[PDB]
Amino acid sequence: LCSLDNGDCDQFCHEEQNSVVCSCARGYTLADNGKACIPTGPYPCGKQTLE
Amino acid sequence: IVGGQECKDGECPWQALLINEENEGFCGGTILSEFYILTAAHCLYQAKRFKVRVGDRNTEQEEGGEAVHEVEVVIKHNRFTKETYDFDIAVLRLKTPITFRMNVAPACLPERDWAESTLMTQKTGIVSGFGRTHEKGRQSTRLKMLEVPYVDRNSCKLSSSFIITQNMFCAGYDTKQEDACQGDSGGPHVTRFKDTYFVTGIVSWGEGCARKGKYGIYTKVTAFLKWIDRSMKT
Ligand SMILES: O=C1CN(S(=O)(=O)/C=C/c2ccc(Cl)s2)CCN1Cc1cc2cnccc2[nH]1
Ligand SMILES: [Ca+2]
Repeated sequence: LCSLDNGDCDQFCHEEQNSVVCSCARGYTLADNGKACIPTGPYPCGKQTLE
Repeated sequence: IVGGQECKDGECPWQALLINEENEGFCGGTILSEFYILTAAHCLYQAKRFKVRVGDRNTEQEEGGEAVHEVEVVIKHNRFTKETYDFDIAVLRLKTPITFRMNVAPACLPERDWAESTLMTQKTGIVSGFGRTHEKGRQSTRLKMLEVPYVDRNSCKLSSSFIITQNMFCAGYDTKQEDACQGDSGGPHVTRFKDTYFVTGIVSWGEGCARKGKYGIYTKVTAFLKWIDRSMKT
């Protein structure tokens, strides 16, 4: 599960009732696919700046 | 930082620098949010009054992205002990909010369990700062970064002349001439995961810098996530 390629999660991975549940850092929202994490606004945490 | 490379434009935006009355940096910090800086508790015992600078990469040329911020309140860990560097973590709340821009952005705080099993088991983490470039050399004028491999807990406990508490972890090389150093203290130790950097440590201490058979010791941030969370709302 989470031990298998982070459960396919972009960020946080937790195993609940034998299932993988993804979540994200403050400032991100879990995408519709429940794995990807989408930045809530400009300069989200953890991203090197490009402009 | 001994060895390593300099942080290129926009590469270490979470780096903050604690500066004394004479505008000289004496410790590092990590931008956690618009109002909070994470640093080493032992750094507070290094200067009476200080401010925090962000967006700096070359202390010898005002590039324009730099911003100095006054500290509203200092939050030292109640259990910090100067003798052993245990509980070496402190949070700072700034009087004014940091405006994120090029070279000024926060690092993500990870979840303890996931970070310990997934982040801290990665090959390396990244440490950075304006600290000395050699154990007896002068402080760096350019912000530097260094990839430091995580070091086996037991190999590290064995290598150290001082106690390695449960609030510490090690990173670096056994003999290779690369390591953090004086000046980088309080600075960021982060781990990259899928192009997103999470704070995993606070430059804490070491015996000299880049010494053979000696490693870099960092505050185990994952052990203080609940603490940081509380401090960032007080
Ligand atoms: O040898 C040194 C070097 N300085 S330093 O040069 O200010 C920082 C060095 C660092 C190396 C690697 C990281 Cl990470 S920070 C700190 C104190 N120090 C001695 C020392 C370490 C230590 C640990 N615990 C109790 C007492 C102690 N005295
Ligand atoms: Ca500058």
